[PDB]
Amino acid sequence: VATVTKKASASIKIYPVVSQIVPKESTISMNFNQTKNLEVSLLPADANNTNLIWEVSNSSYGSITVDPSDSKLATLTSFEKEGNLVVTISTANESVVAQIAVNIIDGDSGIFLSQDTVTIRKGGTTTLTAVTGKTPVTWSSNNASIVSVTPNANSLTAVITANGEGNVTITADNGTKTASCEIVSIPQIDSISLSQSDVTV
Amino acid sequence: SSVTLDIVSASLDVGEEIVITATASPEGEYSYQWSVDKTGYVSTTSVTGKSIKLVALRKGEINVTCTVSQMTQKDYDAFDDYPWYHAVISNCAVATTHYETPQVKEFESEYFVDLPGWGEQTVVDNDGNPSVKKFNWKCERVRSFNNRLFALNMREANASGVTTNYPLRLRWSNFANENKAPTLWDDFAYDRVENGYAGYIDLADSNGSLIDILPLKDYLFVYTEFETYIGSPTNNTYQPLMFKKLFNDSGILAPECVVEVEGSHFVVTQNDVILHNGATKKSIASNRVKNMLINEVCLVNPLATRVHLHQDKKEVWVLYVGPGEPKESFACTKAAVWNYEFDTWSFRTIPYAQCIGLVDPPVLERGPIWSDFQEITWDDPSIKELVWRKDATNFRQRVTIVGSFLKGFYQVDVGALDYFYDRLNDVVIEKPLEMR
Amino acid sequence: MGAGGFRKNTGRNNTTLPYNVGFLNNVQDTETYNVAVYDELQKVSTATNQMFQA
Amino acid sequence: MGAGGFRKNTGRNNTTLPYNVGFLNNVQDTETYNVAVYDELQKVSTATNQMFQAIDEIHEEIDVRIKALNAMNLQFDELENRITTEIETAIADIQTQMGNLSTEDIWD
Amino acid sequence: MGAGGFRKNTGRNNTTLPYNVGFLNNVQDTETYNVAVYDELQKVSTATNQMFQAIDEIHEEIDVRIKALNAMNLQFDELENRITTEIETAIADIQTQMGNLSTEDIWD
Repeated sequence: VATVTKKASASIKIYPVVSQIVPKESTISMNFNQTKNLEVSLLPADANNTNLIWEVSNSSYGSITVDPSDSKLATLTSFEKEGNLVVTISTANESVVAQIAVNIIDGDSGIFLSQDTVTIRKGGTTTLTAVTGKTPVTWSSNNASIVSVTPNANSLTAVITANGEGNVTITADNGTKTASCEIVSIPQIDSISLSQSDVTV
Repeated sequence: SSVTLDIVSASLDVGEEIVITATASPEGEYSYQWSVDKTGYVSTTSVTGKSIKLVALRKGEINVTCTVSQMTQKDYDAFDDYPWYHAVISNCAVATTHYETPQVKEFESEYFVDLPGWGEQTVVDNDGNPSVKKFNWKCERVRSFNNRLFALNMREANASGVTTNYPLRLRWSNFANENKAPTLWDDFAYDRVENGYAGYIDLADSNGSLIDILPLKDYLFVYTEFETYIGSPTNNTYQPLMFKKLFNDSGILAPECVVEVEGSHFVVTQNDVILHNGATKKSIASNRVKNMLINEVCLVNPLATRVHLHQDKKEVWVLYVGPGEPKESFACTKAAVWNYEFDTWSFRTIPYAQCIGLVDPPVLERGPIWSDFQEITWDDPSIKELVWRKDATNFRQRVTIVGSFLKGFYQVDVGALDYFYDRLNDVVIEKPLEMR
Repeated sequence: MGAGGFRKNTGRNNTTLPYNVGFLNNVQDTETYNVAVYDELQKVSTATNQMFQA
Repeated sequence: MGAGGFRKNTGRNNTTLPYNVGFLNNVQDTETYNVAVYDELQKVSTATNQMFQAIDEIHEEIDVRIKALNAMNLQFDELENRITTEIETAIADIQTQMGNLSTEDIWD
Repeated sequence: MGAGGFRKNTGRNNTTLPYNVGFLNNVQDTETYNVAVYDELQKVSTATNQMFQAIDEIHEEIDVRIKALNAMNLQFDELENRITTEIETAIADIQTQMGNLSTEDIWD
């Protein structure tokens, strides 16, 4: 039995930790030319509490590839090499990591393409994806009776069919600038094994 | 005296940790309980330690508090004419006796405490302002059913201390949760604006006193020395248990004269012994032992009568005070035994039982190891009664034990001896067990 | 023009009486077993018809 | 957002047939008795399943009537707000404006 | 007077388990048959008591929706009053006053 009791008490304030629920962007995707220096914008959900860090895949695509943030927003810069890269917005230590995709499009009206070279087994199929300054992107294949190429509705994406076996090459973009992609068609069987060599009957 | 906290205020982000600690005024040794004024929001560790860890889980504001207590020993008054009744729930063990609050030992605790939320009632004002009040409630008996706890024969006090015995009252609790006993008993929950909010019926039968309760197959049977009720649980609706009558003449003799043998109830039902399936009953003694029990039981002290389920040998036995004994003794000298595998009666001596039960035995008997007697000698340090292999009644090798009037414990089905008593000398006697 | 009135009277007067099975397992005679099942099915019929009315 | 017509198809087409026990007592053969109780329990199963179906159809119709009751009351209050702003503005602004703006450019 | 949200708390957690008769016809032993019919009637008893609990839960929810209904209609009529009074008053009063005042002040 408690003969004497005495109490003590303390308030706690529990702040919501938003940005543990995802941040979201005005600037979801941004295509830009070789050395443009574009601003980039994002917010946490609910506008509540925490800060963020801005980070980038291959920090060799600009002179100092991403500038450090002001507050929630940041700003981007670029240098002379080409392709896609991604800027991730990671909350201060915890595990929320939004992503912005940006294309450094090699020039002002140039092109790049997803794969360099493809290996396909005969009768198989795969896709190639361009990025361009203008929407019409024609596709053409040498040896169409060995590898067919068929554009999708957006024109920037196409489907490749390995109708025959051998080394082949694809070009894309009639749009003032024509790219490249190598393609090897490979046999459906490369070797075989047997159970015996020195039999006797 | 005065108590302190390490802290008085804090800011957490959700998922962050913190630790606060309390210290008493004087450098003494005390007992602690940590509390929080809203449910949810935080995770905690061992709310009986002087230093508590917290984990923010939800947006908000809250008070965390500590109670510090100068606990002391105070003896019970659970007399031999008013024993303990000992129910079970979620691995918490209940105490329960007359004059005392029922009390429970939690699974996550090493001491007993009064049943949490027992004695609570809730008021609401006109225009809806609620408040909770604890009144003194005292019981007779407490049991388990449908994940709830149940209580009988209430002395149920109210504001201005005129406590009223409600001999036909029966109360029930919430449902359980993780490693915990039930948390509330107020019929007036949901006015404060989990499942199974409480209730009470206040029955309609004969003289009350409302001797016992026992389940059967989801069906409660409640007994009143004459007449009995079934309780059926509904799912959850206007009426969480519906109680229907069953018998107009059957009704249990004394507080633990009912047990569940085989899909049925064995009862000493005032006149005789019965076995009822629910819906219908039979007399197990009609014209074979009836006029022999009523007699031997009538002679000294019938309300000392008990039953126990010796499953291990398919016997149910009714224990009673012998024909020649002090009129205020409750030590059961004798037992009448029914083998329910063949419907056959016998009688036996038992060693002055206050109480009986199944249990695990000591280690020296619990299938030991030559590698345990490193302190023992073949020369019997007064320990002698060890047969290399003692015949078994059970595969878990368990044991039926009697708590005895003779200052101790006894095993009640073991190799042949008997322990008679001698008032002329105030000494115990051991003699060879005699069958006749 | 008015949400006119509780019909204060749609089923709360039918005490639907909770069906509970009487003990059948002790009825060793087929003819008495047959009656006890029929009486149980009669309580079912009663509660079924009260529920349909409600 | 009108109340929904009756789903004239929640249970009022389910002929909840009043369960009535067939004559069990004349079935002297245990096998035929066992069939007759199975057939009565089958009519019970039928009526119990028809009542559960009618209770689910009633719970669905109540779930429909409570969807019908809540957001239309919200429309009432929001149209009520449109009312408030619009016409309170009218009364006050109106009278004040005309009289005052007339004293207008014409008094001096 | 908000249409108090669904008491989500009346019957939708009672799984009204469809009573299905177990195979009694293969039970050649009267004792096993008698157990199987008792077990069948036990499922009926269970189902009957579930359907009742749902019917009472339905009556309470109906009683809540009739209390909610007085409100929405009576409030419809209150806002009807608002409409008529405010609108008519403002429009008529002002047109008259404004026109008269300005017109007279100017032509004499």
